Amino acid sequence: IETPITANFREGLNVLQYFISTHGARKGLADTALKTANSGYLTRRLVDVAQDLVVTEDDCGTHEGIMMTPVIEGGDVKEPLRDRVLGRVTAEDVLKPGTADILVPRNTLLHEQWCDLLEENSVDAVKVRSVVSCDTDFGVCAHCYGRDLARGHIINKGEAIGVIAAQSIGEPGTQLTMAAAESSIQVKNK
Amino acid sequence: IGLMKAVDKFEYRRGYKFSTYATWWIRQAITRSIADQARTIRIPVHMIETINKLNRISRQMLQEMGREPTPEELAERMLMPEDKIRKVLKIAKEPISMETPIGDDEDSHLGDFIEDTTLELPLDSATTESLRAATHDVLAGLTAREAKVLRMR
Amino acid sequence: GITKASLATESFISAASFQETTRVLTEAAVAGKRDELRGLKENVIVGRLIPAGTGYAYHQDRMRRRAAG
Amino acid sequence: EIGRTTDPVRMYMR
Amino acid sequence: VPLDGGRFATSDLNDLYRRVINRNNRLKRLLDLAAPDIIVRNEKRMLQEAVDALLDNGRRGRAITGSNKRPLKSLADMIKGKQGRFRQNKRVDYSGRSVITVGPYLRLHQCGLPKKMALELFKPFIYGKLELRGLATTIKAAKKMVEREEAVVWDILDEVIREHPVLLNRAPTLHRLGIQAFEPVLIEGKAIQLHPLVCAAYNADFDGDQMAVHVPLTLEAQLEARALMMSTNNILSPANGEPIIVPS
Amino acid sequence: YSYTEKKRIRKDFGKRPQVLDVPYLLSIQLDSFQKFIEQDPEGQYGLEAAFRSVFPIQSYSGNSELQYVSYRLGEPVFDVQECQIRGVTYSAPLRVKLRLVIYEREAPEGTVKDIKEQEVYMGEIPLMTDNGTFVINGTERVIVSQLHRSPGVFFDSDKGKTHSSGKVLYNARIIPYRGSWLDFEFDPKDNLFVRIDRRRKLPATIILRALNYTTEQILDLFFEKVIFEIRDNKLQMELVPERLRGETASFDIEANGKVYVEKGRRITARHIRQLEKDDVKLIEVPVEYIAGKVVAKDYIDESTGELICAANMELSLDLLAKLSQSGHKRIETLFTNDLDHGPYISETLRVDPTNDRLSALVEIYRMMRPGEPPTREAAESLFENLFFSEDRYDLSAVGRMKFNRSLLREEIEGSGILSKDDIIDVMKKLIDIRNGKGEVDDIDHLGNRRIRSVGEMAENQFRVGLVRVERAVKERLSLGDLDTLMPQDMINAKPISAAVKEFFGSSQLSQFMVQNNPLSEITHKRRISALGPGGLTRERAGFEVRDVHPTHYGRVCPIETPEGPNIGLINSLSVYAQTNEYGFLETPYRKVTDGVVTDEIHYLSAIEEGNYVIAQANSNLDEEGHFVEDLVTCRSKGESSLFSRDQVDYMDVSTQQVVSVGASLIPFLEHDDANRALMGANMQRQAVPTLRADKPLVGTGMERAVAVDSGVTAVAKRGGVVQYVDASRIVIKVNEDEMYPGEAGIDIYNLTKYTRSNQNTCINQMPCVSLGEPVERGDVLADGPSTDLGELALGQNMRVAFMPWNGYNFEDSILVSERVVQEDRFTTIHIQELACVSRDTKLGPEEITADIPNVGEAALSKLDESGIVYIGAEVTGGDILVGKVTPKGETQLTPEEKLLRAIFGEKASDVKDSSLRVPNGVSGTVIDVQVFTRDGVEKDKRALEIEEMQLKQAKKDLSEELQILEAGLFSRIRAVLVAGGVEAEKLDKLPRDRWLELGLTDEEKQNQLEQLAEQYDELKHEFEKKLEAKRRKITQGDDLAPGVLKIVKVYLAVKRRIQPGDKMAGRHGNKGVISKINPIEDMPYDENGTPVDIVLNPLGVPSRMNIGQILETHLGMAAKGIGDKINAMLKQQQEVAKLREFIQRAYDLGADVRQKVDLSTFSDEEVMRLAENLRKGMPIATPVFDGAKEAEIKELLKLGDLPTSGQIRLYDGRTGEQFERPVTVGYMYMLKLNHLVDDKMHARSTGSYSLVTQQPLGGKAQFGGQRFGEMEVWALEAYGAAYTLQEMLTVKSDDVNGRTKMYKNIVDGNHQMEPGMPESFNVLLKEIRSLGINIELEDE
Ligand SMILES: [Mg+2]
Ligand SMILES: [Zn+2]
Repeated sequence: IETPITANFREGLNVLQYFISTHGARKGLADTALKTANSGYLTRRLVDVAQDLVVTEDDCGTHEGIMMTPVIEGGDVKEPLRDRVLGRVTAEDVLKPGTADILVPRNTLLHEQWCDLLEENSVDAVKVRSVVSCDTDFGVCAHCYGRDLARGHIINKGEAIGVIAAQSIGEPGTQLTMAAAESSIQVKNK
Repeated sequence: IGLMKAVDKFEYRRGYKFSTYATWWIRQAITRSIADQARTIRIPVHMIETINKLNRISRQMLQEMGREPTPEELAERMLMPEDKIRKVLKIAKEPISMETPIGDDEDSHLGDFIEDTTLELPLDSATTESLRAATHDVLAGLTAREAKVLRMR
Repeated sequence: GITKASLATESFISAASFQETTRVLTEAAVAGKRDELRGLKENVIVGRLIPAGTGYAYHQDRMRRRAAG
Repeated sequence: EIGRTTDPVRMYMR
Repeated sequence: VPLDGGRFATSDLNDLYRRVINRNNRLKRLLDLAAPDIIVRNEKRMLQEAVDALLDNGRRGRAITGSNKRPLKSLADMIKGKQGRFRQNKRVDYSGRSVITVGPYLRLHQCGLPKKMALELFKPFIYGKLELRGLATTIKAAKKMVEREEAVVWDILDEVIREHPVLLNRAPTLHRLGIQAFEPVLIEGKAIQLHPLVCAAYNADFDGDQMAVHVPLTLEAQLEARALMMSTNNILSPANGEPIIVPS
Repeated sequence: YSYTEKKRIRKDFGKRPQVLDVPYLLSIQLDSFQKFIEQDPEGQYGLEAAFRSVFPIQSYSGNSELQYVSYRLGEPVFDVQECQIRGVTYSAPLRVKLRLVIYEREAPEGTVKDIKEQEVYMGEIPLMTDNGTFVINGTERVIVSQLHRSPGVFFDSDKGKTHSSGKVLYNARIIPYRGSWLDFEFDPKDNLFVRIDRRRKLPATIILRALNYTTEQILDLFFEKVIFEIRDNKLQMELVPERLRGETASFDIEANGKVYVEKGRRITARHIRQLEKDDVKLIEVPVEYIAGKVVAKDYIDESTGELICAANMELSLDLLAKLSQSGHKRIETLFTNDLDHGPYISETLRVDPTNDRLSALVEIYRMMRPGEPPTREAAESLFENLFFSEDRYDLSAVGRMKFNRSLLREEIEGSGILSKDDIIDVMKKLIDIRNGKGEVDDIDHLGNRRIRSVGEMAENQFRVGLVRVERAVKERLSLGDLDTLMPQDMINAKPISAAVKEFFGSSQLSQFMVQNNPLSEITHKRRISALGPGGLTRERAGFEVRDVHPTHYGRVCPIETPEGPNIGLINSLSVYAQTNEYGFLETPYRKVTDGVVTDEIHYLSAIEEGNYVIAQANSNLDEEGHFVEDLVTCRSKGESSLFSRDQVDYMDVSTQQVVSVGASLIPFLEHDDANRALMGANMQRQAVPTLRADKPLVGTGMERAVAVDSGVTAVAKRGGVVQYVDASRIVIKVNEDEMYPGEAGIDIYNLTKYTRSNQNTCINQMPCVSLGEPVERGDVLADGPSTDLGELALGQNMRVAFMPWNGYNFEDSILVSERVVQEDRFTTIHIQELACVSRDTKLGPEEITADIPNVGEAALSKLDESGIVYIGAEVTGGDILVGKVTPKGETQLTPEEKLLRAIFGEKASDVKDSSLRVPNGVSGTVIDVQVFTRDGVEKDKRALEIEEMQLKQAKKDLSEELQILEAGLFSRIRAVLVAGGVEAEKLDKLPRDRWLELGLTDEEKQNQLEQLAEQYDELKHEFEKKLEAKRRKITQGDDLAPGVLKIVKVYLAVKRRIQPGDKMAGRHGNKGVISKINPIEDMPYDENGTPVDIVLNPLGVPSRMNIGQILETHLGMAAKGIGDKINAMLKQQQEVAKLREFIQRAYDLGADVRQKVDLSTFSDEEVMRLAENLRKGMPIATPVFDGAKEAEIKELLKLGDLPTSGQIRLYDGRTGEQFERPVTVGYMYMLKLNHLVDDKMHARSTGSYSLVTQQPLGGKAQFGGQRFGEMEVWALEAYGAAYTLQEMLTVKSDDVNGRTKMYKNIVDGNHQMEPGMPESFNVLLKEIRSLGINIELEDE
């Protein structure tokens, strides 16, 4: 609207300022009443395709992983490289940028120290083992999945990672419902 | 199946057209079929003549009397023994379907609220299991030959 | 998708449970399937130990018992 | 002439 | 089943089975009476619509119920989703529910539980003590000692609840932290108290939200409610390593 | 100045005067049922217009008429309260006169013979109570209104999604009140299409060809002609100048001498101007240009006689040469310019296969009733029965208005059914929407949604029932014989009375009354539901009709709806709204003259209000109606703006005209977020009426209109003088001038002591006056549930403080002092009911004998020897209330126990015990017992003792009414009869009974003598007959269900206190569950020891933006600051000169306010009584948007010696040190919603089990277990927990013999289970095998 409600909630709002504000409290409630019925069907399907998946082996053996490069948002970073690769195995042991400087060994958990050790050094990407590439039949090995839990250990053999993964993606959404110049390429760096 | 019998027994020499004779054997059937396969808990055919008489006569007393009919005035108007009109009233009601959605039209039906009585309380079964303790122990505290006949009796 | 990939599973109970049911019993009955109960949602229906968690241990002994002593 | 009719009462009279 | 008062409450299948056995019973007759092929050929066409109103009613003229105006409910409309299965996708005994409140004097691993409730969930356990300690001769004589609320049971009920973890769980259980065990402590009132730190896991404001409580019966089921599910094991949410017991 | 005013005058802020008074709040209901049952000798809506919509029923070619004369509503048999006790509806029989005239079979149509059938009785119709609430089965129900689309023509587009390439497809629609639909529309290729209710699509010309229109006339109505002539040179075409609008010409532009344009150039505005100046009518045209047209009409070969060209056939050059010689010159084409004149009807002329009328109906038939083969007289029959048959199509009285109004036609009256002139106009106006010169109509606009009250829904259901009787009277008047039957053998009372009785008894609308307040009932009658029969659905309707259009301003409340699945589909009506004559909602507006604001008030509809320019209620006027501002704020076309002082047309009435009746009582509503002020209007219809409420310390002045407009108060009906107060009766001695002419006497109001509402709360009234009060017309005599002296007190108001106290109010929860439990201010009363019926089994009948098998005498202590409990005996859980035993044989007892009997000889009883015992967890006296017996079974001793006690009361007041009403009959004539003969001291020696022989002079004194006497004899006959009729319905039996022998209903009056778990809440949507009840001394005490009584949390105000509470907590403190400043002055008994000095300074006290409260009041006996009601606190008031500005508050605190900032320093309660940084302390009016704790907490260890599947449920005083639903099993597979999961769905719920072991293992201390397979899976194999499918289990 062209004219904004120009008085706060310490002075009154006359009738025409209140009928204007009364709308947004309707679109507010007609969505939270609907975002529950809608996100209650998105997590009911995720936990019925990912139902039968279970850590069913102690280690697979495959040498094929992925590369975890930090996301780059133009002049800003969306996520640091460390907080993306914490708690994971390492397919090919990265070294210092100088050759033959193998600091992190062959595949090992990247816990709170091996990250910062790779924080002291200057590596720009790591090749970690992902669960989309494990070679096991009917399940995934333990090392391929990784580290995370409510606990801190590696993921125990037998744990049902299928259903605790479809709920972590469905429990949000209930609250996640939904200067523009662009002239000069101006970066903070040199 | 009615009209198939009318033309079976049709006789034309009496001159009466087929319609004014086939109309009897036809309406004969559909009023005999309705009394045979219209109810879940079937009531006999000789009784539906009595139920239908109670509405043909409880409707005629509804206009004259104006107010409504009583359980005894039918006994006066008709000729029943004042109690058969009280047994003919406890019959004609049909069975409520066990999926009729109860009030508020929630996600609930009538079939979710009718408990069952064939079962027994597991404290009623936990006693009879316990009772065999005493009658096997108390009755074991008898003599031998005098307890066997007590158990065989 | 997640809606068409949960239909084409090997079982016919983990599909008939949540998806369209009239079409998953028809197609399974014609072919004569044999659901081997190697899952969770097909294994809580029958009412026994789900094969992941505290119940996964005892399933180590059940597959180690058939095809042998 | 069979205009996708289903119920028999349509098919009886016809 | 006969309702109370004379009416019966039939299932909606005895309305459909009577409609096949009746039509099939007539078609047995027309082949003995030898009707023309305009009728018997109309019979099979009428039977076959009644067998297919039994299997999956609705893919036809929708043979609505008699004596009422809603459609009947055939066999294939019984497995068909109510949003989920007919079997287990199970209402449950040993349960309850009440209005939660605050109670900020509790430790992290215990929740209140009213005397009037705990005396009703743990009934079969209490019957064990009153017949083990010899206080009741037989079980029928123990059922009348718990109904009087004699002053002895209030001290036997406290030993039944020594280390018996119960399971509090709120209604729209989104994630695995929505179910957590607790070691009860008997209070007086009718509100299930609850440690304030955990109320951000259930997402529970204290303005009328209720919470069921269950009871793990067997001996392996009150260790799984103490090793795996206890409330002091879950201080890291599974979606990410960030804590879940932040003072709110 | 009313005598209720001078008992307590509420101080009133607010500046704008009030011009319109709040109307009678129940006109929505009480008025639109008066239209229904009332003699209307004309054709308006009403019952009389329902018969004329059917009668007279002309016979089926027999011509023996049946015609309607008049009806008449008899009186009910029972009155209201007898209809609520006895348990049967409150109706009124209906009588109709019908004349049956039998014409002559062959002779002239003369008055042959007839019989005036003496009022064939055709059903009962329920009657509305005094307040607007029906009584269906001893339960007052309420019929909400409905908000549905009005019948008319609604053009609409549905842009965007269609075809994924734009292509707005503007369609029409025609919705009648009764009959099929009709739905034109476009397609993605600009071809009109017609549709029915929803059948397959048809080319839209296929209906025009059915109306007997040929391809020529179809193209004559739609297009314009372009005449062509051939005057032996180059085919000169006529031309008007305007015909060249926006054209791209491409010929040799010649006209009237001058070549204006050139080939490949567009036409100018001055190009046209060269045409009128030149008078350009005929031009030269090329010979190839005519190959891009279509023939106007048919040109046949006049030379030969073979059709050369038919309409809608574009031109071929040979056809020109075929035409250049054919002997024709009056050629014609179609004016079709693609910019504004599209040939939309042309193309559908080609896709239409049918080209003659009879072969179009055969196409309409073939798609309206598929399968069957067509005919001739059938297809003609169906089409003229669909729309133009007055019985099966009735647009409306209103539908014609919205129809003519939408086509810009003249009048508003018209035939109810369509015509050929209407289907054409809609197609044109639909086409004009496509070409640009029209606008569509959004469905949400409140000028397209009418309101159906009760009187318009019952009749519409009645007339549907009336037709059903017409179906049988014909076949009995045509198939049956007409020899001697009367007009009482064909009419049926069961079908007609069933068509309506099912309406009030079951519907989406005819719902129970939410009756736990004087405000939750009065806001349930003004609901405007959009659901119901013939309306929306909670899952179909999207966000489009859940939002708030800018037309709701003044008609429907924006800030009061539910919050569940139907937010925005309930829409409680507004405060000043009133429906139109047709049904559309309207609102008052002060007519604004040239300069001055008048007061003649107009009600504007929803489509009229969008024209004028309307000011706002808050615009100052200089005591003459002139704005003091040259510019004002207005809203003109649905938008806000500024305008000139002399440019507005209307100004709104007042400031509280936008809001509902619910949200009009929140004080400081303007300071609240619309979110949390929406939870305010839903926590005042749930507040329970406490023991004896007091008042709102900070009201909003719109309370007296909610406790008088509802029926809870016993408002005085004629002014006078109270003569006998009592806890259950008031006797108002009427005044003189308000007294009837002859035989008037006095009035009397009965009260209604402790009775049971619909939620089991109590509703009892109390007197508030004493002996000698001058009552007046409209005064108040009896408070009700939550009213006080007329005001509407919903709850108590208690000293509240905002501070976090030790974590005992962590979340929204609340703390509570123990001084709020001792004083018993939140203790409410509840009144249950228990019923014990003794059916008539087939094994013998049950008994209500007071002997019960093997029951200890401790249980049979309360109930007397007759079997029923006493009256007043305080019972508790598990006690006995009605001894009842049922006959039981067929023992066959077990073998082991069969030894147990022989050992002790315990006689097995013939009868099983099934008495009624009080439900667990309840305790309260038994305040009332009633007994119903089937007429034909003897009354026991207790059944008579009950009956006689009301037999002595029924005749007591019915006769004692004379003994008190005789008191005034003589005393009125004694004050009159003293003349006309001197008899004043002889008037008592002359017997007051024996005055029929003598009398007085011929005046009203004597006119009253035989006046009183003839009804004196008739009050010997009429009162005595009122005794027999009263003493008749007492003794007789009852009308029970079939089989039932005798019922027994028992009441309990339990009195529940407050406790942890309850749910208190203020007015501003700040809920909270009481967390603890402290002692008296832990609560923070201020400087003078007065502890606070609640401790709210201050972390609720920053996020939830309700700053109402923090302002009501201060103005609630200034008001109670005057309370302790007067209570001290009145306690030293200073003088009535000091009070009138203070109380007068406490009333001016503002800034340009409109009170004028004081100084006309009595000398000392009224001020000391006004000041004696203000000692608890002077009730401030605050209108909704004319609030109390902050400076006006602070100036009231400074008069009370309180600190201006509103924050004191509280000392801790336990330690004794002082909280640094002072705390707030005020007086917040606190409700107490009825989500009590001891109705929420269930628990179950073992109980009933369902029937088909063996899981648990609650029908045996042990409700089901919880719902371990599908969402909660994924939270037990997330953990590895798989032993908890197995027993939670095998042993604890569903297995049959795996759980009877798990109950015997538990009692022995062996916690171990044997699962087995659930019984809810074995039913899933029997339910699959019962199809063709075969299902089994392998073996290994
Ligand atoms: Mg909550
Ligand atoms: Zn692997």
